[PDB]
Amino acid sequence: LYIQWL
Amino acid sequence: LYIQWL
Repeated sequence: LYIQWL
Repeated sequence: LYIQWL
């Protein structure tokens, strides 16, 4: 699982 | 920007 809010 | 990989 990978989540990124950049 | 938003990246999501379940």
